[PDB]
Amino acid sequence: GSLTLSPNPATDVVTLQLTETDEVSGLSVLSTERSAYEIQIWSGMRMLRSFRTNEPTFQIPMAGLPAGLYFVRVVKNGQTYTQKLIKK
Ligand SMILES: [Cl-]
Repeated sequence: GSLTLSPNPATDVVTLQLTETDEVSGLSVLSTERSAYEIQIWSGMRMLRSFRTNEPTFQIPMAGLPAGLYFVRVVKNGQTYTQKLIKK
């Protein structure tokens, strides 16, 4: 499993992509499994907002959040992926 956030740095909308790494080719697949997951937006060791979706591609609204250092965390089937995200 892989997490990609675009663009970098974050504007009002961050596109999150959760692709499956194909076990044969090693290429990134946009899977039709569409399993539910949770996206958490963290800053200063506080979970500020969360979103729940089945879409591997999701636009995160960062509206209302000030400029600074954030962490985006995906919780999917027990597995977590966390990435530093700078909001300008
Ligand atoms: Cl944090």
